[PDB]
Amino acid sequence: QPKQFPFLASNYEVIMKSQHLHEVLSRADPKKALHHFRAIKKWQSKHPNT
Amino acid sequence: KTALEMVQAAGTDRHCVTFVLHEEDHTLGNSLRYMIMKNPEVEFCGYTTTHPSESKINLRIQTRGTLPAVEPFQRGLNELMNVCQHVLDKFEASIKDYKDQKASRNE
Amino acid sequence: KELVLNTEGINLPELFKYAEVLDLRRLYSNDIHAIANTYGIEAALRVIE
Amino acid sequence: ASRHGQKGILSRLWPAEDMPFTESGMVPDILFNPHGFPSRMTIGMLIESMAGKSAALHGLCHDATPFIFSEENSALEYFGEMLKAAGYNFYGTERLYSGISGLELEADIFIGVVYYQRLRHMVSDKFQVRTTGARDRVTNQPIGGRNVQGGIRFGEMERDALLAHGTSFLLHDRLFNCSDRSVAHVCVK
Amino acid sequence: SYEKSELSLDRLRTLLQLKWQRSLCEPGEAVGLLAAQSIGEPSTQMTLNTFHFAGRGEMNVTLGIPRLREILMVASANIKTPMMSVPVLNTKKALKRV
Amino acid sequence: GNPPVTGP
Amino acid sequence: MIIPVRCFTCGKIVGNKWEAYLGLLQAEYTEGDALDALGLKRYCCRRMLLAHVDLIEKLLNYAPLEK
Amino acid sequence: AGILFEDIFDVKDIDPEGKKFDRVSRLHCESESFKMDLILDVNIQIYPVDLGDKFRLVIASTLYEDGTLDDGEYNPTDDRPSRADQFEYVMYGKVYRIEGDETSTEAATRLSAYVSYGGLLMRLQGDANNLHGFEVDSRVYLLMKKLAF
Amino acid sequence: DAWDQDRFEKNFRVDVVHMDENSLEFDMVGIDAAIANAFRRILLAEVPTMAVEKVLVYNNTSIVQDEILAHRLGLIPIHADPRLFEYRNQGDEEGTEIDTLQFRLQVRCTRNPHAAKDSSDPNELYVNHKVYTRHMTWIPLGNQADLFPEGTIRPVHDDILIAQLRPGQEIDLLMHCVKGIGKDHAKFSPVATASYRLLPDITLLEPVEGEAAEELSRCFSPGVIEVQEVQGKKVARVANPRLDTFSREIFRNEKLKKVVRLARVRDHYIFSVESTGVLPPDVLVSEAIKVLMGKCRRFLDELDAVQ
Amino acid sequence: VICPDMYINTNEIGIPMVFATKLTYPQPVTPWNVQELRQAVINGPNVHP
Amino acid sequence: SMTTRGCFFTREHYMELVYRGLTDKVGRVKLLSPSILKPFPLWTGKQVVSTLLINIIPEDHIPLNLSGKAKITGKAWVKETPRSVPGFNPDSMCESQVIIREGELLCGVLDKAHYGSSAYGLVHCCYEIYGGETSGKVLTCLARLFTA
Amino acid sequence: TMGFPLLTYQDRSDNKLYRLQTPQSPLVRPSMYDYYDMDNYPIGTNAIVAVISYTGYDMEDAM
RNA sequence: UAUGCGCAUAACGCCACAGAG
Ligand SMILES: [Zn+2]
Repeated sequence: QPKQFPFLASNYEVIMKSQHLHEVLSRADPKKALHHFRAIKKWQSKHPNT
Repeated sequence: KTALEMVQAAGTDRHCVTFVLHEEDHTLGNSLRYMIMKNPEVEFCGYTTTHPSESKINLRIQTRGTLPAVEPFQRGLNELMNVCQHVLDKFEASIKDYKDQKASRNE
Repeated sequence: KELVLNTEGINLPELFKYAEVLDLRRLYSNDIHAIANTYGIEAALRVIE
Repeated sequence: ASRHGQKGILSRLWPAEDMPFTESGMVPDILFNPHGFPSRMTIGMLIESMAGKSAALHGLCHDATPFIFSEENSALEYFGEMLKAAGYNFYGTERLYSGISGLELEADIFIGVVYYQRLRHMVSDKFQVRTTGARDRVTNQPIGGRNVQGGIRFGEMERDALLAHGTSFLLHDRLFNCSDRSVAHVCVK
Repeated sequence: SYEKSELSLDRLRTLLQLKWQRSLCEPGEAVGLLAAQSIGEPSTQMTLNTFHFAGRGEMNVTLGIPRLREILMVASANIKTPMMSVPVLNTKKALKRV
Repeated sequence: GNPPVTGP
Repeated sequence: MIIPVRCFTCGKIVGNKWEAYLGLLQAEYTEGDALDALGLKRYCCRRMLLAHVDLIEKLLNYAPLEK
Repeated sequence: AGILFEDIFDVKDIDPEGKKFDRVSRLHCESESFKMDLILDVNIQIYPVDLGDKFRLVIASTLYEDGTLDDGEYNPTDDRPSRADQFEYVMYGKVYRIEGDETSTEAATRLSAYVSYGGLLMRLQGDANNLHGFEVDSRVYLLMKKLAF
Repeated sequence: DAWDQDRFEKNFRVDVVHMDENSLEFDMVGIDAAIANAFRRILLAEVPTMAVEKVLVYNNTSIVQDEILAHRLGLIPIHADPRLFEYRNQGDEEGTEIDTLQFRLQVRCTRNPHAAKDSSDPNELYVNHKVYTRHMTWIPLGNQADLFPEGTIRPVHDDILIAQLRPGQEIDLLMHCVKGIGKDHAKFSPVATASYRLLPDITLLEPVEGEAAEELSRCFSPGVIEVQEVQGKKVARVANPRLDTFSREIFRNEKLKKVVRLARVRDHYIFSVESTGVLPPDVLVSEAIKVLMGKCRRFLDELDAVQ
Repeated sequence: VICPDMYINTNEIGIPMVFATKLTYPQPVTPWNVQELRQAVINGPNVHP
Repeated sequence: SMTTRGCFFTREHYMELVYRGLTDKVGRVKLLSPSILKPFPLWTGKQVVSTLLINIIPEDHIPLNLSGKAKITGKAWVKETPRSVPGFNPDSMCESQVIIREGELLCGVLDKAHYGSSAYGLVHCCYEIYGGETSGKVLTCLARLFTA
Repeated sequence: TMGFPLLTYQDRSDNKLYRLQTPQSPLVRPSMYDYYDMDNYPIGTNAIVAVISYTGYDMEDAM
């Protein structure tokens, strides 16, 4: 939740020791999903009214 | 048959050892905690009873420098014994002072 | 601070006459069958929820 | 139970050396937790303890009939004046010490004399344990009752709540291996 | 704000996105029992028909477990308290017409 | 509740 | 039923004080004064004797041998 | 030296928000040399402070002038000389926030610094030219002493 | 600051207030709550006494039934010296001269043949209709009759009412007394109660005069405030503050709750030891100090056996 | 009947000796737990463990 | 009561509460330097809870940072009428706002909002950062501390 | 309540019969307790009850 | 199936009351 994101921005180093896959080969490959969100934001900039 | 267990830590330092005193409760535990906390070379000391179903206490002593935590335990035992010996002497002398003053003031 | 109609009773296509006074875009109802027969089943789903 | 609707299971038989002794040289014989008061509002138990302490101290027997105390002549004013006449606190509290620590407790502990009742519901008539035993002669499941040394149900809502855990071999345990695992013969054709 | 904490934008985004990926339902989870027991268990803390009169000018609906049974178990064409609720427009002509 | 007989 | 040997709360012997208590009350003492004359200072001791209902004299009217 | 701040304050008010924790008074003070003002929770059983008291407030990073060794471990057995021998009331706490006002001009002459002495709080506000040694999560020693004039 | 034995021996003193048989009020000055509570707890639950453990009934035609009468008899203090006996071993159903005592209770109620005269009180109609504690007869086993003089082993109180009979009814039984500490069962506890309280110090923060002195005298226990007519006007002073019970009634008087200060004198205890009668109470306090010395010596011997 | 206990952990339950000497578990005998099961066989059905 | 501003402990009382909350800790119990060094060494109650927290977070982990509120509101403390100070927001320094920094409880009371059955508090944040076993240990050790 | 049911224990042959051993008269009771002579069959004991949170075992209705 | 020592004994439902949470 957006109120709990400051709890998550603090305690950052403690969470990353529990998530060993920031650098892993299979995951941390955000190309398809980030390109799809960039496509959605480009559409929504070209179309302000849905 | 063994009443005393000394449980060192995972480190082999022998400066942080938990003493398990079987058949014992808050009497000796709290009096020993008082007399061991008088030692300047003791970092930490407390006792606790493990469960009401059991009859034993855990007693932790942590020392500062190179002395093991067996020496404050033995010194606290000797100091509590000397305390109780002096209290015994004072109490018996005062009771004997009462019985002589009372038996002569009515006669 | 808007003003809201509230009727005890339901006739969904009767209020379609008055589209110039009422905001029929935000029409709501308790009856899930009336919403299911007027606005479809995916609207009645949100009415249940 | 007390006489006010305060029932309670004995949790612990606490030693007398570990019990908080008052300044009069007195331990209690029952400890009551003060959190049984706010949601339940049995104020008459506080008045009964003040009144029973006055009744013991002065050698009296007090009237606890309802509707004899108004708001002008309150019950707590009356029994506080009785306790004040006995040289105790007006509000029913005493200076207790700690039997575990030796130190005088910082709070000022409300103590009195409450008349307790022992209910007939004892744990000696309620515990039961079934490892194996008799089975129902129709279904080959365990039988019911603790006098016949029988089994307890793992009913439908327990089945539901254990399906919600995702533990399927634990239902298979409780509801097939520990009730009735029979081996039938079928013609596979 | 002072004493920055050696955290970036992109590694914060990666933290939140990996946490979102790990917060998914595992395959196997009986979500229907959880939904059933999550409608049913709070229903024990719901009384029966409190009867708020609330004046004459307001409305009342069916409360509690009878209305929850109308929604779920019966799916009735005729509920006890039917209702519609339409906002009106802020046009002056609309307020003189309503 | 009484003055002690044995002096200090 | 019968007077308890010790007080429940503290272990004061109260069982030897029942006939003394009855003889003090028949000698027209107040119950508070009769509990003072027995040395019952704590009110734990004092309710043990004040509130004692002696069911054994009622329970021995059904004495069987009647002979 | 490991002195982070040093001034002479003067108690202008006591508990203005009116909360009255037992054994604790909140002292709203105001400086003499600087633009500083103080809000300070003190223990008033062991060290009572009245209205109009003038005291000398020092905030240090260590108690030892012979090199800021900065142990943080507490030996009661150390009889070596300290800063605390010249003071009357000494605490020890962590700086949990520092803040000010800036609009593309850093440390624009206001810089609060909130220090918590195990629950007894403290802000030290003023011009940021005196509040440099503070940062968040740092350990500081409060060292105050009443001046007898 | 280390443990200074010399400073303790300077500041420690015991002041005896009152000592008779079976009661003892004294003071301990300059000792901590840990050691004072240790002494209190030893007196409550670890100084050993002799008490009835097994009751061998032969006939019991009374209405005080058997398992009730056994508990009844276990709660009677036996005037023996517990230091001359030992603990019975685990599993000895038959105790020897070392570690057990025997008491025979054998009372039969019969109707009073003569001198009844058609009266109504039971003391004239019946004989042995109340079973007291003088009916318990000590049965010396082994050489206990030579070790103990006659009339030494007995119960403490004779006139504790054991049971109550009617003609025809009979109590015939035999009791075995063993040694134990009051931690095990409360029947072994040698004290009625043993406790302490710190000494109160009431001070006057302001001189109290007139009717306020009488209000101050009545807001405390009788004896602590001596109100006296020095000029003819009355002033109040604290005189023997030991009498105060901390009713704290002065804190309800709105005017006078600012002139006094009720605190306690730190490390100044007032013990009260009330023996049941098995040992004298000064002997109980001596044995209670020796018990804690024995605990310390127990674990020092454990440390020396490990080393 | 249940009673409270604080001096066990939150993930623990307090089992009486009434139930602990009556509820059994079928532990198969492997060479690495045969000393424990052998001591348990010697203790028998009325001595825990 | 213990994490209220003004609850002080001497060294003996501090160490007995800390050990009686940590019933058997393997390894060395690490301690906090006192809140007040002169006139007398005094620990606040927040340092007792903080020592307890630092000694049950696992050894290869960093202790948690937290900032929430308490169930006891800030107006529950007010005795007199509040005099408004101009340059001072009162709830910047108030026992409602809980602040935890590297395990140490720096401000705020700990009531049902933390370690109760209430979200976003101390033990829920221990459940989210550390395991559920660590939340079990926090609920166990705080219970023993508070009963002590 | 396990009280004092009756006075004829040998004359009564019924299946269970709960007897309190030493029951006490209440020190604080209404006047109807003495109108109906309820000290013939008392059902409780006076206890020195202290209302304290001391042990950890008395929360949630336990005692 | 349980107890006792392969052997001997005992091998349950339906209503209605009462109660516990
Ligand atoms: Zn008593």
